[PDB]
Amino acid sequence: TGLLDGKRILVSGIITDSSIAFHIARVAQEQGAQLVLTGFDRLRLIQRITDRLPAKAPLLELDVQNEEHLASLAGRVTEAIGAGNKLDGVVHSIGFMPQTGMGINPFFDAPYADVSKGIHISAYSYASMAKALLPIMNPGGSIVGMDFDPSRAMPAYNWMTVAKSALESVNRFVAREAGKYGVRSNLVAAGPIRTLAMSGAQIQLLEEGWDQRAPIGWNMKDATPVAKTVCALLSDWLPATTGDIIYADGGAHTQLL
Amino acid sequence: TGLLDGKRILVSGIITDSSIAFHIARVAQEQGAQLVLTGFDRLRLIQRITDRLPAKAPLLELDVQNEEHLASLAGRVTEAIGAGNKLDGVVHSIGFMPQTGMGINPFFDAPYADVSKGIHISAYSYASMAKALLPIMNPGGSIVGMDFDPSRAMPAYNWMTVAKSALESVNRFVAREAGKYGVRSNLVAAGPIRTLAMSAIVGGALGEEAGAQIQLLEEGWDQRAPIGWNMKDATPVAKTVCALLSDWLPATTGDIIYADGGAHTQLL
Amino acid sequence: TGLLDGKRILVSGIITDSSIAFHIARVAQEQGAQLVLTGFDRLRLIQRITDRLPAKAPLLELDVQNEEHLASLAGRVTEAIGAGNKLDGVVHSIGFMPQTGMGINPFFDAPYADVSKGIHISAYSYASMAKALLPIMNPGGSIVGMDFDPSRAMPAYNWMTVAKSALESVNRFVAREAGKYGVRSNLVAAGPIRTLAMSEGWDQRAPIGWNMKDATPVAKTVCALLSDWLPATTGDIIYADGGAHTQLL
Amino acid sequence: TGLLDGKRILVSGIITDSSIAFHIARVAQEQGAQLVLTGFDRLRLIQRITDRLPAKAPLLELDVQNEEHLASLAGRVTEAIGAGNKLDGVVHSIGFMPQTGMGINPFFDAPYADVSKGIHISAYSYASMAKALLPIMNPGGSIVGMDFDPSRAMPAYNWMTVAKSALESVNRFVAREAGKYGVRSNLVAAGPIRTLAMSAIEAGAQIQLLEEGWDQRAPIGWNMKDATPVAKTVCALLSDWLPATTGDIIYADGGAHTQLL
Ligand SMILES: NC(=O)c1ccc[n+]([C@@H]2O[C@H](COP(=O)([O-])OP(=O)(O)OC[C@H]3O[C@@H](n4cnc5c(N)ncnc54)[C@H](O)[C@@H]3O)[C@@H](O)[C@H]2O)c1
Ligand SMILES: NC(=O)c1ccc[n+]([C@@H]2O[C@H](COP(=O)([O-])OP(=O)(O)OC[C@H]3O[C@@H](n4cnc5c(N)ncnc54)[C@H](O)[C@@H]3O)[C@@H](O)[C@H]2O)c1
Ligand SMILES: NC(=O)c1ccc[n+]([C@@H]2O[C@H](COP(=O)([O-])OP(=O)(O)OC[C@H]3O[C@@H](n4cnc5c(N)ncnc54)[C@H](O)[C@@H]3O)[C@@H](O)[C@H]2O)c1
Ligand SMILES: NC(=O)c1ccc[n+]([C@@H]2O[C@H](COP(=O)([O-])OP(=O)(O)OC[C@H]3O[C@@H](n4cnc5c(N)ncnc54)[C@H](O)[C@@H]3O)[C@@H](O)[C@H]2O)c1
Ligand SMILES: Oc1cc(Cc2ccccc2)ccc1Oc1ccc(Cl)cc1Cl
Ligand SMILES: Oc1cc(Cc2ccccc2)ccc1Oc1ccc(Cl)cc1Cl
Ligand SMILES: Oc1cc(Cc2ccccc2)ccc1Oc1ccc(Cl)cc1Cl
Ligand SMILES: Oc1cc(Cc2ccccc2)ccc1Oc1ccc(Cl)cc1Cl
Repeated sequence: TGLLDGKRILVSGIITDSSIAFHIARVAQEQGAQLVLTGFDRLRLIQRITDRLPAKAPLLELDVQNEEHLASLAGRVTEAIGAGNKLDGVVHSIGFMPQTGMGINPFFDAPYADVSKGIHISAYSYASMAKALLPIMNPGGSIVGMDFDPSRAMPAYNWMTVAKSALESVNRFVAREAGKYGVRSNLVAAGPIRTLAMSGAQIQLLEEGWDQRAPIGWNMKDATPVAKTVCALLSDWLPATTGDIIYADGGAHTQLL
Repeated sequence: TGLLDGKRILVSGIITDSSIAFHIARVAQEQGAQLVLTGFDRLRLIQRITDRLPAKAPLLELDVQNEEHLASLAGRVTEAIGAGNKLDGVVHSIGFMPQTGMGINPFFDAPYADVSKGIHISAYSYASMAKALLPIMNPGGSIVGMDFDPSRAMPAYNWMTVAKSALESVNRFVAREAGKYGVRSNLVAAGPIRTLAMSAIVGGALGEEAGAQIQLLEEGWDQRAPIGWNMKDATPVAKTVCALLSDWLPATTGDIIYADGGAHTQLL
Repeated sequence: TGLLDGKRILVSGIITDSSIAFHIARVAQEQGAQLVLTGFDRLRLIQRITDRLPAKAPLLELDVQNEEHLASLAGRVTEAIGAGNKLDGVVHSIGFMPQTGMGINPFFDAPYADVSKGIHISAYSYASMAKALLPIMNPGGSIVGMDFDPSRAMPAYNWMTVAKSALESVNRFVAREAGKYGVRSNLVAAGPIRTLAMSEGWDQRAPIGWNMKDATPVAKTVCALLSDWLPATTGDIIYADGGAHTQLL
Repeated sequence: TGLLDGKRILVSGIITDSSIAFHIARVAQEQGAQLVLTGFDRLRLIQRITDRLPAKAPLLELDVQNEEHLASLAGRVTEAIGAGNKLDGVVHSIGFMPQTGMGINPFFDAPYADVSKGIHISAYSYASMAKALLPIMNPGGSIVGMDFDPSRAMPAYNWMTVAKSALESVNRFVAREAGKYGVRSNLVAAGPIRTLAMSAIEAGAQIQLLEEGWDQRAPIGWNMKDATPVAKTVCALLSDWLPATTGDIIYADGGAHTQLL
């Protein structure tokens, strides 16, 4: 069996065992993929977190704002997977916005320097990651990013909403590039998942609306249905979708109430 | 293995071996599913087409406009799959619109009697298949219909575009009903496929504009599609459909998956 | 001054003085438009209602399901407005769904005859009115229908939601036909208005608030679209809902 | 009247007489509006240009990346219009992307410094103009910004497409802030118009085919040489005739975005 049997897949964004990335990595492994992980800040500790996966996997450092990590990244990856092998899969699960662009902070009070850093990490970095990895990607491959539906405004999400609108744009253009390698590019738009990144009456009402609107419910504490949706895109069962967004959100975005 | 291993699935809409429904059925059978097939009008002929599938599947008659067939459907289905068994999957791959409502024929000249029948078969029937069959679906099941992106108008497709807009709306409401059974409901928005459904409309426009426009409309897909589109090849859409029938999209209902090469995400 | 100064405008859909169409007509007449009105079933009663408007307007019978009514409409309208005169504007503010397709009746329990009737009246008729009327419209003219955002499923609205999705599709093909005459076609997606038809936290989502008792903001939007001030928008939807549709909460 | 009779409206973005801001301001003055104009770099020649408007109007300098222009903006406006007088309208008609993110330059080779610059100016400044000007806006006012439908990717527009997507998100959050003041915020997504910014973005031949393409898809047709249907739409949203719409987008594109072909 194995939905992802034989596939070599890069997975960024594990920071804890609650990380959406951690769960994509797990399910991908249960499904036959061989993975290469990347980690941003506390490599020593991410290494421990990743020790908890069903199988071992190289772990490389990637600070998505660091030019040098980006230039060296294709090279380091081939070393890890064995020269003469390419990636079949890439998962961008990275995101950041300064606190001032975030929750209770006045929307107008977030300075551009702060807005720019968050756009850098959350939006521009999807393109730079694709730039780095596409030369080492096989035909029939799949790049997947993580998205939270920015098509309407809402409390707290603030300038991250903006960064996700930009990310959706970037996705459409990356797909144009990836098409040349016979590679798909897509976003999974997830419901709220109880994560290190997630984290008063505003937020609660906002997050309660998923389970309510979703004809099949939504569980903020279960990352697996979103993980499976990501693998679905990494697999050969969505061969004809690109520059697109799959909604893994219990159907919530299709229901007014 | 078997993406659809052990799953029992109803596939409607086979009329020729080049039907999207034919190719959904076959990929499904290749992936371990056991099928029930429904066919509309020329059953003797359809059985001959369905004989060409790699595995046995029983073939029931279903005129979507016939209240008795829909009434009898659930029972006839359970007869075929054995009592105490239920479907995990249902494929609606059916569509009709009179000549009047399509192609070279002026948009304003389609009488409502014709549009009505088009929308009956093409949009309403989605809800009525769900009504008939949800009673015999397992939790975690999946209903899947076929769409052609109606978000923008376009030459020739005319009143079928109006049908598909309605379908998309029915799909969101069907998702609400189905959610109570642990069942998903989604559509696949396929790019254009060399099926036989567009044929007479194509033949009629041969000399005129929108014979040309249809060709240009059609050929724009591969142009926009950042990974290309190939109208002779139905298997990328059959796969996407199976993907939705499987357990690998457990969090999506009321929704539309575009199997179109990325075409709808690009302006050119 | 007078946004609609000199325009000649057909308004359908008045049944009471709470009707969106009544308010569209009042505002339009306040802005210098001269109107032709159409009424469905209760014409003596409707004349009673339309006497309450600032000015006079011929009142013509139109059952949108009656085909001989459609065939005669344009001739009847040209007698109303006089020889050599044309319509600058058409307002379609008609809708209907059997109770079977709505509210509390289980979605699945609506017979197709009921659904098909609601669709004929609420969506196809936008096309047949456009058909009947475009040959007597001026270039620069404007056809406007009423919408309620069916992009997402919702309680109660049920099969009207479907009829509206249909309507949105028809508008876009109506726009292709209308452009052949230099005419625009659009829809106004309104927030809920306490109307005959009939009609909680819309005011919530709306950044500028929403008053279900106030038809005027929507009537005004319809008028902006009949005017020369949106000369480059067609096959489109303008949202007169206080911005509600652009906010998750 | 005078669609805009007696209204005080600020218009940014005039650089030449083929500018979309130039036509908005001209139409606005034709409709009875009293204006205050802002200009970016070439202020002396912006003054020559605005001398070509139907009525004279105060010109202020505003570089949207200059925090002190923004801090003083309100004061200089009130002083331009007289104390105790507030604005009814704000028009954001400004954008920039460095060439690296902007045509045949590969999409992947745009340095984030260049992209961040274009986003600052094309998207972020919409919010920063609202923050500065809302404290001097009357209830019932309108803020309007300029858009180009970025819902689908396309050749040439590149990272500017990404900026517009962000703008659209920004617009909906400004609507939230503006609402508290009784003020609307909305974008006009226009079809292509031949402005300094269009050139650029060979040259002549791609334009003729864009002119042709857009015109065909548009049910009411499209003339890239004529800004006045777009200026009118902006005046419509500045007027009292669109009182129930914010956080939104009005397409003045001849309907082209509604048609596949
Ligand atoms: N959790 C949710 O409800 C939610 C919903 C939809 C989408 N998303 C998106 O999913 C993705 C993963 O977030 P999460 O919810 O798993 O939170 P998380 O805390 O688990 O992950 C955030 C990750 O981003 C990484 N990161 C930050 N800066 C980086 C940089 N400079 N270079 C490389 N990596 C960097 C961090 O290391 C961390 O692994 C994000 O893109 C997020 O916006 C989250
Ligand atoms: N072919 C394409 O390019 C394409 C693209 C997008 C979507 N679609 C959709 O795919 C679906 C299948 O179409 P296709 O292209 O395979 O054409 P097709 O001719 O193979 O299928 C149409 C099917 O609908 C059936 N049908 C008609 N009336 C019926 C009724 N009264 N009761 C039961 N069945 C009835 C026909 O018997 C036929 O099998 C349709 O919904 C169509 O709109 C097709
Ligand atoms: N009021 C709201 O909250 C709301 C919101 C969005 C859209 N709309 C739409 O606006 C339009 C007007 O509805 P309303 O709210 O003014 O209520 P209304 O009851 O005043 O309007 C409905 C009109 O449709 C007419 N009609 C029904 N069948 C007809 C037929 N066969 N031929 C000709 N006319 C026929 C009725 O006579 C009536 O005048 C409808 O399209 C409705 O869907 C209403
Ligand atoms: N021309 C078109 O086809 C088209 C189509 C849709 C939308 N738009 C949008 O319309 C707006 C106006 O563009 P245009 O086409 O009229 O071109 P334009 O060149 O005439 O005007 C663009 C303006 O942006 C200004 N600008 C750049 N950086 C600035 C800054 N730091 N501070 C203040 N102003 C700055 C320039 O001075 C110029 O006045 C832009 O936002 C553009 O994206 C243009
Ligand atoms: O993008 C996200 C979206 C959610 C869902 C959510 C949104 C708003 C209210 C409630 C829940 C949860 C986490 C998300 O990721 C991040 C958020 C902030 C930062 Cl700094 C970094 C990341 Cl990675
Ligand atoms: O829904 C469809 C969509 C297409 C794609 C296409 C559209 C227009 C031009 C070229 C190709 C092709 C066929 C489709 O099905 C039908 C069409 C008509 C009838 Cl009567 C019945 C069916 Cl099933
Ligand atoms: O389209 C409409 C929309 C509303 C606003 C509303 C929507 C949903 C929940 C609550 C209120 C109100 C009335 C509407 O028109 C009709 C509805 C039914 C019938 Cl039979 C006829 C018409 Cl004309
Ligand atoms: O936003 C725009 C959109 C267009 C329409 C267009 C798109 C693509 C091909 C042809 C025309 C034209 C000009 C636009 O403004 C700018 C573009 C670039 C720069 Cl640096 C600055 C501005 Cl202000």
